[PDB]
This record gives sequence, structure tokens and C-alpha cells, in this order.
Amino acid sequence: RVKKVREMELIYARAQLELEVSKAQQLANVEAKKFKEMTEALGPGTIRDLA
Amino acid sequence: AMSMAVESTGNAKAEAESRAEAARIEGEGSVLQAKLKAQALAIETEAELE
Repeated sequence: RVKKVREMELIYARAQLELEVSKAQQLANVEAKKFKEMTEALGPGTIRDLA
Repeated sequence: AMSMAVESTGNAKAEAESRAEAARIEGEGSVLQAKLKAQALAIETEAELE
């Protein structure tokens, strides 16, 4: 009972771990990409003279 | 006191040999019964994974 079911919810846990990751990974990308487009959009010194 | 004993022991012996024989049935029962719980609560668990 347990060995079999242990393995069940366990395989799923893993394939839904990399699912967890991919999400967090893609979003982290789109944040940074947008943030790179932002940063570059105005003077790489303009951000400085604004600071 | 000889009759006292034969009666006394013979009595509690009749009652505890009753005790033990009735649990010997119950005992041999609980194996064959958990042996079927096995197959039942295993088929039930098996198509519960699927």
C-alpha cells in the first residue's frame, strides 16, 4: 500500500517540481528582459543622474 | 480434599480450556481474515493508484 502510493505522490512531486521551476524561471527571465529593455531605454548615465 | 481438588482444578480447567480453544478458533480466524483483508485491501488499493 504505502510503497506503491509513496512512489505515486513522489513522482508527481518531482515532475511538478520542474514545473515549479520553469514558471519561476520564465518569469525571472521576463522580469530581467523587460528590466534590461527599461535600463537601456534611458541613458545608462540618466539612471545615475536621477539617482 | 481429594474430591475438593479433582472438582476445583477440573472446574477452572474446563473453563480455561474453553477460554483457550475459543481463542484458538478466533486466532486461526484472524490470520485467514487478515489474509483476505490483504487481497481485498490490496485490489482496492491497486486500482486506487490507477
